[PDB]
Amino acid sequence: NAVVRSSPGIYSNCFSLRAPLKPDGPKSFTCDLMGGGVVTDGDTGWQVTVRNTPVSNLLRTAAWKRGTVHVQVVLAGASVKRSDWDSTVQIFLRQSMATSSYDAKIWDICQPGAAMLEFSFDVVGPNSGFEMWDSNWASQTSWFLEFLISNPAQNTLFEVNLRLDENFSVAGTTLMPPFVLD
Amino acid sequence: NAVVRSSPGIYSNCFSLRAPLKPDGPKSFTCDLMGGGVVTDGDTGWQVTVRNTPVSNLLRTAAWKRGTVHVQVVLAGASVKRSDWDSTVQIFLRQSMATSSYDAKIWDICQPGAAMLEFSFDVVGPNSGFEMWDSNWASQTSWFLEFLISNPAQNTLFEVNLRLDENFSVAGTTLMPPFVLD
Amino acid sequence: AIGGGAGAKDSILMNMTNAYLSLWRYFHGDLVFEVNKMSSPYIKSTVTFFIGFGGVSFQPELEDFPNKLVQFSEVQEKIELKFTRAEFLTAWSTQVDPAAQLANDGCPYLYAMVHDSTASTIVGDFNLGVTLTRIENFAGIGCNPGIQGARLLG
Amino acid sequence: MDVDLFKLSLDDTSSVKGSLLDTRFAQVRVVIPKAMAGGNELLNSNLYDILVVDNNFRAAAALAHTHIIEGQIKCVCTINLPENTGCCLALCVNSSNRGQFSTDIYTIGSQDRMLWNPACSKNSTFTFNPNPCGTGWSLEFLRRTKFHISVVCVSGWSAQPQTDLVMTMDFFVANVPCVPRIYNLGSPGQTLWLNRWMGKLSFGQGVSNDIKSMPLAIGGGAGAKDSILMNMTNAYLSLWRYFHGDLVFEVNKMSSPYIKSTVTFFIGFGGVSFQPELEDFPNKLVQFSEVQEKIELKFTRAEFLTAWSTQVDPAAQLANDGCPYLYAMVHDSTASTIVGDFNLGVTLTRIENFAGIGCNPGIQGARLLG
Amino acid sequence: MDVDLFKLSLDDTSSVKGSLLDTRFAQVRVVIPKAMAGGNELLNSNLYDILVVDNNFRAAAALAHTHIIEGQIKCVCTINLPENTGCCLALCVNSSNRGQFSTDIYTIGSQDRMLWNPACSKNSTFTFNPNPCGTGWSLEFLRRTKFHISVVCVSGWSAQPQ
Repeated sequence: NAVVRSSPGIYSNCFSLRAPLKPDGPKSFTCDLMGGGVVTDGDTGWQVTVRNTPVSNLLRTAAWKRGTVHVQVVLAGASVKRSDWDSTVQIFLRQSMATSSYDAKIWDICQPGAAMLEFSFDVVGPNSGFEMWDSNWASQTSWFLEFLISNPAQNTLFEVNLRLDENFSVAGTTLMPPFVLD
Repeated sequence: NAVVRSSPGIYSNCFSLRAPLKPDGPKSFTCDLMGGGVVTDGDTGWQVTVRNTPVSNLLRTAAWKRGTVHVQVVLAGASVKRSDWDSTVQIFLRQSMATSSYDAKIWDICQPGAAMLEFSFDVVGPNSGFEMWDSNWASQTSWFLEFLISNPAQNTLFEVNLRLDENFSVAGTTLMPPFVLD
Repeated sequence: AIGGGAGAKDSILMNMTNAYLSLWRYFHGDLVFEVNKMSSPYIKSTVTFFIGFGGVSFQPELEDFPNKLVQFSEVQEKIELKFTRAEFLTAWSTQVDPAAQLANDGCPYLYAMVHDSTASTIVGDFNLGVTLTRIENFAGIGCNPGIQGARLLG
Repeated sequence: MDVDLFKLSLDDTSSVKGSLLDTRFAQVRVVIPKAMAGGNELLNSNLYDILVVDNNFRAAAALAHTHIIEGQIKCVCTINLPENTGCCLALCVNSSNRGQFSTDIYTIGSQDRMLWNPACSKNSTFTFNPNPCGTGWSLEFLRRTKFHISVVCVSGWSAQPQTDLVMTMDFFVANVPCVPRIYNLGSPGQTLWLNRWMGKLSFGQGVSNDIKSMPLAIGGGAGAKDSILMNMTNAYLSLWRYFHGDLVFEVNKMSSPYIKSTVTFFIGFGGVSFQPELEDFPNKLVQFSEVQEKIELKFTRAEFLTAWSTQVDPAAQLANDGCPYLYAMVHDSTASTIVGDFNLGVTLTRIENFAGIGCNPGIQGARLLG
Repeated sequence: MDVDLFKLSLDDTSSVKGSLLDTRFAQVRVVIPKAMAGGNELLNSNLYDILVVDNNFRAAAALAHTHIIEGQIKCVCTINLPENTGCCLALCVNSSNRGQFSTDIYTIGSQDRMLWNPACSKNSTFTFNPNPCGTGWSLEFLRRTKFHISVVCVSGWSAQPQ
């Protein structure tokens, strides 16, 4: 195997999810990378925490955003033998959760034990390149990351990390409820 | 598989750890990359040695440090079959060991037999970019590397190597007890 | 150490300026504060503002620091005072863990002490509002991984 | 009468300056015992721990309530002794401090040091910068960064005095601006300040054939009983594999001035056995007077053919060592009337024209000094 | 290293001078009671008896160890009150003092006096010379010549404060 080398920046952990203990079939969830919301398509038992890192606080409490965002996704599994791994993860980077829309990026990985991937996108908008979250002004939308799990009894932990680029810019303030600590 | 190519520098081995012979569950430890200290969260049986390489001697016996540090971590395992490997290693690059802080970088790897990874960080500070170790002057802190092992009966040896960049700088001297040879 | 937001009952309060400031690890510059009078003008006091460290216990020989004496008139409502960056030796951390002790905090403080007593005929109190408006000559150093929690205001 | 208090001059952020009477802030006296040996410490404490204890001078509160001071600290130690005795005192300052450190002369005498003999000098002064990476300091900075100071004895009494003495010193704020001294790793300068303690040379009386040697493979630190001693200059030098330049040594006299000798210093190789025809190398003759205390001698880089290794394994033989040595031999006998020995202290201060070659993987261990 | 200690600048006989932060040497606060009348004294003591008690400022030891000071003493009193009340405070200084003297406004308010009403002025300052027959003074001079100071109330409250 080759060496494990990642991006030379510093990534703040925003979302942290944990699958339920006793599942039955495939599970799925969705994370809002610009609004700070997680919707898990299923029942309870999902342990979902949204951290209070400064990148997540800046992406929540700002109105107009413009620039490149780097995402790093880390999938962690349980302690099972390498000859019995049968879990596959499908990742969809989308711009809306409506059925009429289309996925912007598609990944499909199956790595035993633990896996790591990374990508980046651009938040551009209609104002001067600036985009507000889910506004009805120019029918703007957010960025969504959807995860589909084939065997949730093998991979359990899901970590999403973010890092803003050096061309990022923000303007305006958005009033929000106070963030519950964890 | 692809070829195994690493960084073109020369890396000095600073820390060398060995797991105990008969474990029970998950084990964990933490290495201080700037102060030269290792704390193993558990009982005895851990064989921990801190080498007297010139990079470690310079990082210990200097007060004000500034520049880029390259780290290379090498994990070695025992002689077990490839169809029975079930050990996963989680690595956290942090800046403090307090519970209120957050991890700066997260890795999670599961490679049978032996694994190698590498990264780098920047020691910057408040003085003129210079940072002293664990001072109460500007509430400065060190850099910590935390290892969490899922199955310590498979991977045993842990080697941390360091290499200073060409933009590194030091100033001032720090009095310390004499270093015990090994 | 104004980064991280403001404290609340198992909660934090944020805005985009504090979130933008909390990206760096250290910051340095000369600070510009505005002091507003929020009480009746029949309640008068003289307040000395200075820059200190740690936790002091009101020594009377504390005005040996370069301090600013603020004494409001009746028509005077808001006063701008600027602490230059010759009062700060090095940069200091944007964020400090709130579970730390007073001796384990290296960031500077802004101290306000009454020079004389508070004199009035009504039964009110003397209220002031401090607002750090801008930071000139701003220099940000490093990158903040983040510290969970914030201290209470007032 | 009503004046505006906001227009008063209560915002003077200027540093303390003036004469030496208006700039002193601390004065500390230390007890030198009657019967002391070589190596024991007389004082070791943080500077804040002795700068605020019963020191109320003209610039004390002005120093305690100033945020930025832009002058280097000048220290003047005054202790005098007659010429029929002798010792050696070293005042060393450091930037930080850890738990249960070592009080060796090699460890503490790296950053800022003043080493003198009171039997030859009436008083000794030196200036230092508390912030090596900046151009300013404060009292809270010295409180928080744990700035250390230590007065140690590196060579005891040749003849004991009548009673135990007291050496006083007083700290000032000199009219010298603070400059930074930064050791860069990638692009080092043409002059590398080391101040490395090479060792102490003790020539006895009535000894015919004695010759001392000091290895120039100075990297790796100093040896100790299953231990090594380090500082940041030797750790910075031990990064390269080979080094080359012209060396500048300082020789101090640590004995009484009634013990006289003539010492020839030269550069050699391997292990010699005191041949009398050894002065055919270009050598320097050092002969101290009574007022003469310290002499600087510079070996130019025409004495060195190529570069040599910074670090040599201490388990190797004398024939298997290729680094040059510094040899000191007595030209004549050691003549005195007291029963003491002739002591010298060699310190490699700086290496001009410094050229570093390669990268050192490291060699565990170091040789003993003296 | 050997320097001559006789050529050092340890003989500076210059007076204290600079800004107002570098020239303050004493700061004394006095308690004005809630219900006071006209004529009672609030403070009467020698200047040395209050200038050396717990006053450690930037020019305190420099004033205590200077033989000749060639500057006049500037005093700034700061007390403010709203316009629905009023009194009158007098700070008077004298050159000497005898046994069991009188604390009348007519007696003490002759040499140097600052008389003001705090309901109309935010702060009041005045300058005086401790040596009326010379051009210099010192702290030992004020200690030995029994230089007196007194703050008295010459007109009480029109309306009492809280």
